[PDB]
Amino acid sequence: NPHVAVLAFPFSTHAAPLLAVVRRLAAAAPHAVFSFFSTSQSNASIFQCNIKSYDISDGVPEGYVFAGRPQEDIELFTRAAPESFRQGMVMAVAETGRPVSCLVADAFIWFAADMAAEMGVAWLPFWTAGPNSLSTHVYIDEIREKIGVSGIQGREDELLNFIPGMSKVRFRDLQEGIVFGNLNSLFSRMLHRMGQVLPKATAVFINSFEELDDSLTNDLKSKLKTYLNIGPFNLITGCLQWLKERKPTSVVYISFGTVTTPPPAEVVALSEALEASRVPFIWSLRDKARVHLPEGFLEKTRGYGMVVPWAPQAEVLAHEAVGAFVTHCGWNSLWESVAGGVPLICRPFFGDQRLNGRMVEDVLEIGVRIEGGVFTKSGLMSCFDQILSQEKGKKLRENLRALRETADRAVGPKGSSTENFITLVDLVSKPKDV
Ligand SMILES: O=c1ccn([C@@H]2O[C@H](COP(=O)(O)OP(=O)(O)O)[C@@H](O)[C@H]2O)c(=O)[nH]1
Repeated sequence: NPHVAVLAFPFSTHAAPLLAVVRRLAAAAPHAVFSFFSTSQSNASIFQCNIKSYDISDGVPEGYVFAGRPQEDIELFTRAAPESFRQGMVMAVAETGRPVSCLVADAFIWFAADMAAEMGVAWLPFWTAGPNSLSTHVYIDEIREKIGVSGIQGREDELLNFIPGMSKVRFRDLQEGIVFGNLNSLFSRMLHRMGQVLPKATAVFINSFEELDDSLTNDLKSKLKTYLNIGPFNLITGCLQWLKERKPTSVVYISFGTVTTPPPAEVVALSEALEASRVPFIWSLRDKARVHLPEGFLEKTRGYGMVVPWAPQAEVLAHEAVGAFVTHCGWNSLWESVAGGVPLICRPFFGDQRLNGRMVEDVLEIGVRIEGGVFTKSGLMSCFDQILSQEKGKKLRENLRALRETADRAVGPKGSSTENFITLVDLVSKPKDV
């Protein structure tokens, strides 16, 4: 009888959505036991009696002094991860007296495919982001072949139209590690390999819906053995008190997810735009970053806006008082804004965020871009006006309503995501081959 090993990626918003799916799987397959592996800090943060969490090593050696490189924690985790997860799984097998029958893992868990092969079990990677970024990873060699790896200077606005479903994607929209950025880094090489091995998975599953882009869906089904859209998850499953008192569609919510803050000059520009427009606001800003706020900003905005280290974001976005979302365009944030019917103001930083920005602005038309890709005072005030007071916002809100309805049908009875989820339950329910 099944024992599903679940290997979480413990940085950014990766472990939470994975746990979210595992909970649905555990309810759907009550006879299967689920062992959820992440770091202790990740597990404490994110946490069905058939699920048990196991803390695995963060990969940091006992006396280690950090160099202070960016994503040094991520490198240390990744290098040790194969062995960290192995030791966790040994523990879980011993506790349950059940061999692992299925390996579910974040697609960023490098070597999960090899671990599953060695154990003789199915590999079911979860892509936590959008099919746009899934597509470009799976086509990394073709993209590199076509564009080259010596840079894109003078070609930033050229179109990725040779890749199915990517006609609106520009060269500059690509993730770091594809054709620009540090192509030789550990993160780049691992991502490169991931893209190459994903076609060998039993099934790749994703928090999205097929009808988001039928051509992209068809293309990915052609590149992968089995490809299963099972979302949007969020349509399946004092901030609020303050919002209660605000006019409909009048509040700007600002957040950059779990690991990103804009640079100090952009923190300033945002504070100036909020002040000059006097737009009511809730700004999720790391407390440490408050040092970058201009003297007097908090005092002058106290009567109409709040700066908090953490907001109940999905609930805020669902609140009738919210009229716009200034976002880094992370995948989970985008779908929560769609659930709430709130137009985006896009300021992507890295990873898949530019692709998501492009999707929002140019494909779905549910948000606006910031001219220059950086916060300026006047640029932000224009976005606030366009969305909150002008016809553009009315159109974006209409686009959001139609998009949400499609998404809702995908997760309804007989929906594409509902049917795909049945397929995935069937896969994780399968005992280990004899
Ligand atoms: O103040 C905050 C900031 C973010 N989030 C949650 O953090 C997640 C951000 O996910 P995303 O994919 O957008 O960005 P990431 O954190 O991975 O960069 C979302 O579920 C947000 O609702 C939140 O609850 N409160």
